[PDB]
Amino acid sequence: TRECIYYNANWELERTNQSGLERCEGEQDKRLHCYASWRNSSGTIELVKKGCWLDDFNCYDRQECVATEENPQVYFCCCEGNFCNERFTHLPEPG
Amino acid sequence: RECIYYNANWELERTNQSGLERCEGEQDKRLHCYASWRNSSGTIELVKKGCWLDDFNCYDRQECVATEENPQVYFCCCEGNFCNERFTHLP
Amino acid sequence: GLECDVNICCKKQFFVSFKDIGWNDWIIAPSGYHANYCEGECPSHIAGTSGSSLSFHSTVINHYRMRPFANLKSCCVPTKLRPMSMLYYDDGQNIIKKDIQNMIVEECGCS
Amino acid sequence: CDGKVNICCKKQFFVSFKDIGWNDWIIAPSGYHANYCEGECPSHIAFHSTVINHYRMRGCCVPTKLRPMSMLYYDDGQNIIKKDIQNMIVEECGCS
Repeated sequence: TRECIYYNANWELERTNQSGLERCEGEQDKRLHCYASWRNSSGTIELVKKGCWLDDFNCYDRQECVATEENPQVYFCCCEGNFCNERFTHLPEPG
Repeated sequence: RECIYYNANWELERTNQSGLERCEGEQDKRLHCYASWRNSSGTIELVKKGCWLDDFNCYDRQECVATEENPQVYFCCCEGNFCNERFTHLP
Repeated sequence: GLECDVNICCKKQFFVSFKDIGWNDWIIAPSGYHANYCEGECPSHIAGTSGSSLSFHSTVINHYRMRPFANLKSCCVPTKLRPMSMLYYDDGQNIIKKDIQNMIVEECGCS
Repeated sequence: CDGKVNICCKKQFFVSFKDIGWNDWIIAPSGYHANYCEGECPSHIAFHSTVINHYRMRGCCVPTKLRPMSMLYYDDGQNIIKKDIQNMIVEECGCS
């Protein structure tokens, strides 16, 4: 099924790895997505988390990971498809 | 857990007649196999074999032993892999 | 507490014998099961709270509450159920083995 | 639901995090349809299900089915956490 890129900046306190893949689980009917999140205050990206994300209509049929909020403090994108969160961009939209 | 699978009613149910079944279960619970059969004056006719979710009736049983003495259709369950490959009646 | 012995919402141990309700003519196995049920009072001990303090869902309702959910009441209900295998005769008298969801009440809590 | 009986049923309700005050700690989603059950039980109109109600004809309105949801949010120590929360979205209601 669905594999996603996995990143946890908080690996230390939760006890995970920092970097990998994550294999997605979700019961029969439902979609499975990938996600990324990051900061960017001053031009330099600071990864927060990447991983699997449960069935969510805001992710339905998005093949690339594109954050769409106007001007967030934390950027978030979600997508469908294997390793879809390998790359991520920001493409703001009115809101 | 894995179990012997058998389905005498395979045609109508549109399954395979025989094989294995890998059992799946939630997190905190036991897995069991079952068998079921008719015994019509000295001759066994298999009804169904497969997996069986947690039931107390099956607990710490290595053996598949019939629960009842003279029912029209006999049932046993057991714990462990392929413990429903053969079975027995009560006394 | 959460398991019963006449009190707060709790889980009551109960065994249903299919022979006792007439269903042993269509059910082959099991001959009954521990269905259990929930019973008891739904008190308000914890300030700033309706029912379960851990449920996001009822914390959102609870928050939207304190500014069209005045009319709401809390019962003692199942919070966790577990499936059971059954071997039975369907209404054409074919023998079926099925995993039936939501058969056994494993835990109770106030809604 | 029905204009004639007060039956137990699912009512829609979208949660906006920016409305309630929760957008400062919740990054994603901006919100969602956290429905709710209202109506009157037991049901006379329309499997524990049946053992119950069948012992009942002879002897509350609540979520009978729910969807989990992922959330990215700030925890108490100001760290970003992602959790898959159970029982967030009522899909169906019924009488206990």
